Amino acid sequence: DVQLVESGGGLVQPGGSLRLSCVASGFTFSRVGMGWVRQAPGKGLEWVSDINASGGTGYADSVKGRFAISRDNAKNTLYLQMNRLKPEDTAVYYCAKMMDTAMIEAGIIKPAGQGTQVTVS
Repeated sequence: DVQLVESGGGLVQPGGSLRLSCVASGFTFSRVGMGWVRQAPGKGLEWVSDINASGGTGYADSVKGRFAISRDNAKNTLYLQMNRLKPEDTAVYYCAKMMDTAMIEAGIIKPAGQGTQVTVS
């Protein structure tokens, strides 16, 4: 099977915390740069965070210092630790290969997975 499968969303209060996961299947995970994007109501898809195969990371300006991306290669799993959550973070979050993120933002392709919903209210 070839899939990206997100879980871990939920409904938290402002200031709260969630950890999202994505389990990847169908390819050698450790050598691929992975990331997260999100889609807020009425908006397009937008980058959240990247982690390259070497463990270098990047974050959208609006989440820096609050979110932390990590990966467990032995479990084919990507994580996004969300702390200090804000109402503006409400969105469906999706996992992607890093090389797919710009095409997803542009609407050229869609996320592979069904995503997971985060509501901050």
